[PDB]
Amino acid sequence: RLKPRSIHELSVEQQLYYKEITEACVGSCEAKRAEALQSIATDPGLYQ
Amino acid sequence: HELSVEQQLYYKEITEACVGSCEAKRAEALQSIATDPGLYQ
Amino acid sequence: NPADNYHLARRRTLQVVVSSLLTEAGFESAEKASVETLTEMLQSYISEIGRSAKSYCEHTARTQPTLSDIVVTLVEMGFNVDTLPAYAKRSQRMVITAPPVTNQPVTPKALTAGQNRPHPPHIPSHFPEFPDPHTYIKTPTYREPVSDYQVLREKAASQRRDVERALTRFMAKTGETQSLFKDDVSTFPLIAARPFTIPYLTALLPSEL
Amino acid sequence: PWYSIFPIDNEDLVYGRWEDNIIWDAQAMPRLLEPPVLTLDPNDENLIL
Repeated sequence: RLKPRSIHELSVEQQLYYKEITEACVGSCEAKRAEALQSIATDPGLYQ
Repeated sequence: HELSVEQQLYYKEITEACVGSCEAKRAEALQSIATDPGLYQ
Repeated sequence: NPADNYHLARRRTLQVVVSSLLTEAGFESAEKASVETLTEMLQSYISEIGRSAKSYCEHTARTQPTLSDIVVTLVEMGFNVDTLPAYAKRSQRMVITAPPVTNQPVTPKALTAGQNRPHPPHIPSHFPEFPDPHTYIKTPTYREPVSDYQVLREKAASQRRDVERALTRFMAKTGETQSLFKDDVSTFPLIAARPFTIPYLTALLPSEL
Repeated sequence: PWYSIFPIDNEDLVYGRWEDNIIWDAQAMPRLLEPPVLTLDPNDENLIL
């Protein structure tokens, strides 16, 4: 008996979004930071 | 999935060393469990 | 609250107008109920030339009222219109400022720019675009599988070597031990020989069958 | 991201109510417990199969 291969609780669009927002929030470019900061400030689905 | 005879024997000796026949074999079994590298599986 | 400010921006402008008209050759420090009375008669007066001069022009098949529709509207309210050029040229005449605008910034939003997805052919292009993936897109995801024969051979080999080393060190430490060299129990311990009572039986017989 | 950079967590620990296997009173135990079969989860690496 093998338990089923589980899936991460984030989608790959959500995981890609997390990667883009974190790589923008380390501030290589300032306009990228500022949008990523506004995206953090008003994304409704940023829970989970 | 099934334990190979090596680790089946290791499981048997380590579990029966911690049932209470003597204290020295128990201390060496607990010092085996605490300080071995490959006890996964 | 911008909901009641739709009405209170223009009714509290009419309160400054009555407060500016009761000061011109007149009062200071009026009663409170006497100001909300007079600014209620002022709003009801502008709303009555609104409804009646529109009615007098639309009776004459027109849509916007001229001067001849208001000088008949004010006659039907008993105004004596001829005294109005003398009232307009006062030296006490004052101007009350218009109310402020809620959207002072006008355009203060950086916004959030996200585009994904197109339109199915029953939705034309002028409807808003479909939103991003996080809003409604879910795919399961799994852990990275290591199907490599080299690292699987290495893992099985090292685990077998480590478990047999652990087993032989445990059995040499908890029994009689030998040492090829001098007083050597920590490094290279040998399980001591045991003359058994089952010789050929432990040699020749197979154990896995 | 082809694969997650965070290892898939134990779904049983993260989600299951393992608290229901705690035995608060031996005599008066609310849920009758059953023998557990070995399940050999393959999500864990370091296991050949």
